[PDB]
Formats: sequence, structure tokens, C-alpha cells
Amino acid sequence: NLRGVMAALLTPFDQQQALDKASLRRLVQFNIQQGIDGLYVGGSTGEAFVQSLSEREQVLEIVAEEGKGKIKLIAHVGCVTTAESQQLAASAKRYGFDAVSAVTPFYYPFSFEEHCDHYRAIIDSADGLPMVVYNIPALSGVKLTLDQINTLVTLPGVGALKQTSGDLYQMEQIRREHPDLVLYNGYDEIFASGLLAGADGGIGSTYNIMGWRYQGIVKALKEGDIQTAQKLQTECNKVIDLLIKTGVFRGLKTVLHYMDVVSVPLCRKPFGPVDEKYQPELKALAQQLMQ
Amino acid sequence: NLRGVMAALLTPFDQQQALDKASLRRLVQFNIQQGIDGLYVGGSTGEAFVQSLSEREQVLEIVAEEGKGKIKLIAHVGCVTTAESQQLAASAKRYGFDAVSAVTPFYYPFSFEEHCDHYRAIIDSADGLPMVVYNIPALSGVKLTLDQINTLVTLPGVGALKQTSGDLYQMEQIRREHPDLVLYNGYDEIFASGLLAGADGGIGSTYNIMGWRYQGIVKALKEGDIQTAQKLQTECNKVIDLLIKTGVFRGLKTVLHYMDVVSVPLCRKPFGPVDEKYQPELKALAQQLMQ
Amino acid sequence: NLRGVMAALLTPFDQQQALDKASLRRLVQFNIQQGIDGLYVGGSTGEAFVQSLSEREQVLEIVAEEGKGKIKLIAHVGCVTTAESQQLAASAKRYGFDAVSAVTPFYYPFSFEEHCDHYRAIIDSADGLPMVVYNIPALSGVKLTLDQINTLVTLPGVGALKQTSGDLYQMEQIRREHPDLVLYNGYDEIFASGLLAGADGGIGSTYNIMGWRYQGIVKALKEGDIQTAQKLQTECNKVIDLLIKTGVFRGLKTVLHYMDVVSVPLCRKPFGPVDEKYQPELKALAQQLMQ
Amino acid sequence: NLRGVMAALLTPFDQQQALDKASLRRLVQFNIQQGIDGLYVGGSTGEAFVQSLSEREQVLEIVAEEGKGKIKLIAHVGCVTTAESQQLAASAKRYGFDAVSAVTPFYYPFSFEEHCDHYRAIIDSADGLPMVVYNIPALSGVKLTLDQINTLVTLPGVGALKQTSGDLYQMEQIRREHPDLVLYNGYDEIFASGLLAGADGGIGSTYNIMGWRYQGIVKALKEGDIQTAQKLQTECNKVIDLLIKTGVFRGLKTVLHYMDVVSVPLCRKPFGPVDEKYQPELKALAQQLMQ
Repeated sequence: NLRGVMAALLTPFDQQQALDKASLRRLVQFNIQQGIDGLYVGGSTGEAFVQSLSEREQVLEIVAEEGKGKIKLIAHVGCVTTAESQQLAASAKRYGFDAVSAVTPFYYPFSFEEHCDHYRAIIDSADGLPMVVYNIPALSGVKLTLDQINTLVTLPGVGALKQTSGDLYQMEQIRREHPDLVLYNGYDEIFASGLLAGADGGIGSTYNIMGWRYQGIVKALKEGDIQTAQKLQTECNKVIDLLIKTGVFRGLKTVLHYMDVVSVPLCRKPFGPVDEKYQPELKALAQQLMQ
Repeated sequence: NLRGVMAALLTPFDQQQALDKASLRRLVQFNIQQGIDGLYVGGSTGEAFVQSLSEREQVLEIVAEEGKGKIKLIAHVGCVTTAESQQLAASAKRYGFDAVSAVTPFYYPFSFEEHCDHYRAIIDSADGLPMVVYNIPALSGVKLTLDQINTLVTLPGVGALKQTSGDLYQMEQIRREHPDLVLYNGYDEIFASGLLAGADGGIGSTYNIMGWRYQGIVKALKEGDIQTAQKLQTECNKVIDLLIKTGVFRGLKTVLHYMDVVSVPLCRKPFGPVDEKYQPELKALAQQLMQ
Repeated sequence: NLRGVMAALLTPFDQQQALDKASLRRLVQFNIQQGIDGLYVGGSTGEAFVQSLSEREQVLEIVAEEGKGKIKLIAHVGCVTTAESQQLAASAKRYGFDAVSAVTPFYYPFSFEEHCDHYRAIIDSADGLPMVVYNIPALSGVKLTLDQINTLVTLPGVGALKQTSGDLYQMEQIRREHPDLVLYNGYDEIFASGLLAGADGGIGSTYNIMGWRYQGIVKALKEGDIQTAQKLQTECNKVIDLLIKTGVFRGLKTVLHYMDVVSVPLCRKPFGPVDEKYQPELKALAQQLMQ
Repeated sequence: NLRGVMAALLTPFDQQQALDKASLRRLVQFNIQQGIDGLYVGGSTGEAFVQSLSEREQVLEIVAEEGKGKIKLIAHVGCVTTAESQQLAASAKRYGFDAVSAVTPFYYPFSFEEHCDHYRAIIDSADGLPMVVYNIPALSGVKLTLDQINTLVTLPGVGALKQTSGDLYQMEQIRREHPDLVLYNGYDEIFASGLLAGADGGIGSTYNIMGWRYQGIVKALKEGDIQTAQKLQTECNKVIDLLIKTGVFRGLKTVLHYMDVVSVPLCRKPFGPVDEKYQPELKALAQQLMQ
């Protein structure tokens, strides 16, 4: 039942790179008002890999306060370490999330076997919340086969899969093998094609600023209005071109700033600031998005 | 006017692995009768890189004889040699094909300038026929930037682009920059998602045995009937699943053999024979495709 | 003067997966006694990416306690966060390490400028200790070009380069551009070839169990005995062949366990344990290394 | 006894892009006089993949005619087709070649079983002539594992391996497994390290203009003069640095032109010219290669 359009929450930092809590609550509220189905918290987009476990627990707790039962809450609880994820998995329950998630452990080369035990351990610590297996070869460098994906997605406790892959053949194969699985599209750029291939919904960072567009694409496809599904996608794509040039996280934070949601558009070092040349475009887009 | 669902044509060899002229013709006519929009001849699917120029020119002449005027005919004329490519391009004009096409020359690491001059030299020899730029990084090993792709797609005399890539963000990007461009989807497994992302047609190998499902998806999307564009794409993928186990060129030749179109389902060595274990499955496929 | 045969220190854990302090001191001392030039501490081998900052900081303290003034001591301070890296860089200075080192930040795609800034930021925090730029493309995913390596190596503060790469052409180009640069060979299996190509020392994990052999390779080549240099290199490769099968860190921790250096040969989950079939081979290896 | 330092011959063309037999004869003679142990004809360096069988068979003739008895002779006979390869294998024997060689067929993805079969067929047609497996992952994109290489290297009729990989751990596992095997180092830039890892000689393209330097490295390691072995390799590497700038084949033919050996220094298209700006240096290189 945790199927839908969900924003991969950005984590606002202040001038000295400390977590900015007011803008977090603010971004959460903004995201709710916009009409998004839920929030995926603490993932790549939430700059998790550049924060401590306690900073991560903090953000989890705050978005929980803010988000109770208004929307669906999902905690990316993953670290390279099983114990650390298990700790975050525990907090997630404590704070009342609806599920927990974890990237396939990166950097060190682990065996599929060790990946499966890792998921199992977290699911165990999640004490009840379903798991959302997180696939993203680009960043994790972990290449999974369809067989391995069938095995992972069948572990008891696993309730959904976040496909952050542009392979839409594999997308249809996964839907083919698992008709009832909540399969989420990870690349915003190909959202419409991912849904025609079998995704139920999607989790994305650009959902923070024009979430209604993606909600729009689903409506158009459900009604067979393909040309307007194509219109919304290309409009989303002209934004993604810009964001990729400016750097996605920082660029997103910038627009959100011009929308008076995020006090400081800073990402944490080693991320660098947005190039001044890009502001004109970013303010113009912040303005326009207030459509 | 190169828009359409066009079959990437297999070339039948006899028991002594020499060209089988009777089955080629049987295969041309089979396609024509299947209502395919046209044929792309002499490509990878055609085992072109395992034949001599003469053998290649021969199939050109034979399918022109059989096809000229009934359907659209594109000639894959590319070799690693520019000189040889030109020879085949001149013959394609001579034989009366509607366009000429060529893979980015592979094996040696040429430069993009080198690649541009290469297409220029052939376009020339094609003495009037539109060039179809054929992108297939997988097999060729050439990773073209979208900027690079724009330079080629706008090179004087170029009329289309065979996108054999699964990168569908890049599909919509090309469509966005070139709204009047004939863009063929190259990976059958994602045909429907390719069209949605931008392709206006496609050239694929599995069209030889089920060209109608592919033409059906085009219809279903035009209609706004996604549920059946999906039903059909999964019907195609179940086939592709099998074909990949057995070997796509030999498995297509086998299913077509059981369909009484091709005499010997042999590919040239180094390709090997279909594993007998799959013969009963392919036998079955041929049978049910006579639907 | 940070040239030499340096061991990449393993960090021993107990039954509960907590740092095993006693075994660590024992391991620090084993290396000292085996005659190694120094220790590189808190690296990949040291499972730094699977422990906390305080743990990492703990290990640095203890090894500085144990080995200060006895051998060269380089601290891997690296993290994804520049701020976390800065924290540990300041500690390394406080405990009295000789150099500070940092992997190119991973997971997120950072620009080369962002990488330079990252090193500058850490170098600043090291307040005087030189920096050993650590190039490990396979694990990190950061493909640096030679030019990029030339820039990073010329940054004020940088005194050495840890080339954990098998490209031995780039090894001599680096040596050719930088005659005074300390250039450590990162891949133990190619040690002898790496010294022939320009490396002047090396840092390696296997140095923990048979450091005396790489010392021999350095002696051999200096003395022009390529017969023993090859003799030792194949002997080392025979063990490496094994370790790769068993899993390198765990495999090495088991060998040291049978050498009575390490109490519990465990690695932190996600790593699984050594497979029972390797026990007799490792047991037998540990016994013959007592040579 | 086909252990040695073999030059991968260049194939000279005329202004018209046809063969300059006059210069080929001169090239063969120049390498002989240089002191090369043998010649490898019709490989990538001999622009074989941009030549017809007849042109390749013609080059096989003229050099057998010009160098039989004087030096060792190895005909590269590989084509993607087993048949075209077999045809050339037969001619190699006919013209009296010492050995035969074939690159792992490329472009279409073939299985290992298919590769083994291909080699057997060629081995069969060379009717007694030993086969030199030609491994070159970079240009062919065929990735063989150590086990696969072990199987190829033990196929009956196989006499040697041309290792065109910079993986010097693999070099030594091959030497370790097969102590009697003739192992040719394929990357000129790492020749000295390739030999210290296990190779007994090399087949390289830069040998045409400075083969003596490569003989000197063999002499150097033989005598345990690693210092002059290193001096020599950096001399070779500075040439390689430039050559990679100009384009290696075109650049080789140009210095050879300034050396009077090759009349016209063209490569066949798709290769373009040496950019005008390199002429001075290449001219200068040839000037100094008269050492």
C-alpha cells in the first residue's frame, strides 16, 4: 500500500553546514502541501553519506514529528556497516516510519551472500516495518542480476524495490516476475517510460520542486492522455538538464531557496557552491514553478 | 518519410554456409506480407561482418529485386573501411534503395572528426540517398555524447538516426533538439517506452518473426491504450527472454525455419548451433506465432 | 623520507565486533618486529569505512602509542565528508603521525576542483604533516587522468602518492614528471614490476603477514638479482591467489590468528567469515610463514 | 623457439591508398637489418581490419618472399569469420610462415566455447603451423579469465600467447601455470615490467623504428642491469607519449618516411593525417633515431 509518488527529501544545512531544522520542517510541510504521496528520507539526495548516524537519527525524528500520518514516511537506513543500519532501522521504528530502506553496501567488494544477510539483519532490526531494497549501480558500483534481484526482493520482510536504473527491460522483467511488488522508478528523467514498463510510482529528488508534474504524468497515463504525459516529461526534462549542469542537490536547494523554503542553499563539502552564472536560470525557474 | 517499423533482416546461409538465395527471398516476402514498413538490410542482424563485400552487395541486389517499390529499403553499407563503405553505398544507389546507413567504424579508436569525415565520404557516394546514422555503443564500443550526436544528425545528407541504446533520457533529448528527426528505436525490449520517450519508429531484429506486435504497439499508443501497448510489449519480451538464451540470430532463424521460411537455421562460424534443449521451446514459439 | 615498505594495518575486532585493543598492539608490534618501514593506518585494509570516527581516532591513538618513533606512521584520515576528514587530520597531528593521507571522496560524483579543494581543506587541517594522495580507482570509482594526478601531486602539502593502480605506463609517466615524488606501489601482486616502472616503495595489506618478502624484492632489484626478485614475487602471488579466494582481510586476519597475533579473526559485517575449506590451507600457510 | 623480440609490421600504402609493395619490401628489409628476431604480419598494426583478404594474403606473400629464412615469421590471420581466417591460415603455411595467429573474434558476442572452436578450425587449416593466441581486451572487447586463457593456451596446436594487456599479475599467473609457454608482452610502454613478470619477448609496433632499444632491455635484464633497462624504457616511453599524440600507426609511418623507408606515410581512411604541427617533432625523432 506504500505505492506512489514520493520525494527524496533534501536535508537543509545552514551557513556553517549544521543541519537547519526549521527549513527541514519547512521543506517537509512544503512537500506535504504540494500533494506528494510520501517522503523517502535519508537517502543519496538527503546527503546521508556525508552526515553522522546521529545527524541522520535527528532528521528522521524531525520529519516524523512533522509528517505523522499526514503522508507515507520511508527511512533510508543504509550504511556500509550492518550494525549502523540496524541502529537506524531501530530508530525508524521508534519514530514510527512506515518502512525502512537500504542501498546495497558499497566501497568494499561484498558477495551477494553477504548482501542478503545484510538486508536480513536490518529487516530484523526494523522489527516489523517492510524493507524497500535499493538498487543504484551508478553510485554503489554493485551490479545486480535479475536473478539476484528476484532473490533479494523475495526475502521475508521485503515489500518494495527502488529501481534506480535506466534499464527498462529489467524494469519489465521485474514487474513480470513479481506482479504485486511495489516497484519504484528512480530516474526522474525517464519517469513516464519507467511507468509504462512496470513501475507503480517513483521516488525522486526533483519531486521536491514540481512534484505535481509527476503526479500529473501518472494521471495522464491512467487516462491514456499520452501526449500530455509526454508534455509533462519533457518539461520535467528541461529542468533536469539545468539541474545536472548546476549540480542537482545544490541546484534543487537553490530553487527551494528562491521559493522561500530553504534558508541556505548549501550542500556540505566536498560539494561546492552553484556557479553564479546559473542563478538567472534558477530564479527564473523558481518563479515559474510557482505555477 | 523513412518513418516506420522496419525489420532488421537476417541473411540465410545454406548447409555449406554459403548464401541461400531462395530463403532470403522467402524471408523478404514473409516480411512484406507481415506488413512491415520496410527492411534495413546488411546490418549486424544480417551477419554483415562475417560476409565479403560481394556477398553483401549480392543480398543488396537480391532484396532490391524483391522489395523495390513494395516497402521502404535502407541499406547498411558500413565497414571499418571508408573506401569499402563507399563501394557498398554506390551500389545501394545503383540498386535503388531509399537510404543508406553505416555503423560508427569500430575496432581502432578513431576520433570524432575521423568519424564525421567517414559519414561525409559515404553520404557523397550515396549520391543522393539520406544517411541513417547507426548508434550501438554496446557492439561498436563508441560512446557518443549527445552534443556529438547532434553534430552527426545535422551533417548535410543525414536523414535519420538508429538509436540502439537503452538510455531513454537521451532519447527524449534528441527528440527535443530535433523535432523533425526520424528516430528509430533500436532495442526491441523497450520499443513502447522508446516511442513514448521520442522514437517515431524502430528497426529491430525480432521484427522478422512478429513484426505485427511491434506495429500493434504503435497503434495502441496512438490510441491512448497503454494497457494493451503493455500487454504486447510483455508478449515480445517473453520471446526475447528465450531468444537471448538460445542466441538471437540462430533462434530467429530456427523459429523461422519451423515457420517454413528459412531452410537451414545456421549462422556462419564462429556462431554455433542452437542447443537442442531449446529446440522444443522454439518449435513451440514458431507454432503459436502463427496466430 | 616517507619512502619505504609500509604495511596497510588491519584493525582487529573481538567476538562482539568491537575493537580488540590487545590484538591491535600485538599486530603493531608484530610488524615492528618483522622489520617493516612503517604503517599506513585507517585505510581500506583497516576497514576504516566500516567504523566510526571515534573508533578510527582510537586506533590512531593506540598505534601512535605503540609505534611512535619506532617506525614511519601515515594516517588515513580520508572520508567522504571534508569536515570528517578534517577532524581526523587534526587528531593525526595531535597523536604525532608523520603524514596524513586521504582517498579521493566517493559515492557522490565530485568534480576535480571539488577534489582539489577537499585535499586543500584536509592539508590545512593537518597543519604541517605532508599529504599522501591516495589513488584507488577500482574501489573508489574515481578515474583520475595523469594531468589531474600531476596537479594533485603539485599541490603544496602533498609529499607522496599511493598509486593503487595496475597501469604501469602511468607509473613511469608519473615518475618521469615527478623525479622527487615518493611513489608507493599499491598492488602487491605487481610489486616487483611496479618498482621496475618507477615506484620507490609500496604500501600493502599482505605486508602484515610476509613483509620480509617485499623487503627482499627491494633488496634483490637494487642488487640486480632479478632471479630472486622474481622468485619472491611468485611466492607472494601464490599467497595472494589464496587470499583472494578466502577474502583478503579475513584471510589475513586468520593467518595472523594462527600466528597468535590476532585473537578473533573477524571482520565487521557485512563481511562474512572465512569458509571452513580454507582453514587447513591458511593454517598451513601461517605455519610456513614462520620461516 | 619463437621466443624473441618481434616487430608488428606496418603495411605501407601509396598516394592512392593502395599498397606500396616497394616500401613494404623496404620495411621488411629495414627491420631485418635492425636486428629484429622476426615479424608479425597482418595484425591491428598492419591495418588488417581495413584490408581485404586478398590484400592481406598479398602482404603475406611479399614479406615471406622477402624474409624467409632470414628471420622468424608469424602471420596474423584472424578475421571475425572462422572461414576467412582459415583461408589465410592456409596461405601462411603455403608461403612458409613459421607460425599462425588470430585475435579473438569481435563485434558479435560469442561464447568461450565458440572462441575455442574458432581456434581449433584455424589451427586445423594452418596444417602443422603453431598458433599464437592473441589476447587484446582493449581493442576486441573480449574479456578472458585466467581459466579461459589456460584452456586456450592448452588447446592442441597452440604454441604461444600474445598478451596484449597491462595486467602484470595475470602475466605472472600465466607464466606460473605454463613455464614452457612463449609469452609475448603486447604493450610496449610496459615491456621491461612485462618481462620481469614473466614474458620471454614481445611483439610491438614501435619496434619498427627502434627495435634495438627493446633488444637492449632484454640484454639489460639478462645481465641484471635494471638501471639501463629502465633508462631504455623511459626513452621508449617518451617516443610512445608523442606517438599517442599524433596517432600511433600514422606517426610510425611518418618517422619511417623521414627515415626513407616508407615513401607515402598514409593510413587508410577512416584514419586521417598527422596534424601539421607534429611534423617538426616527428622529423626530429627520426633525425635522432639514427643513433
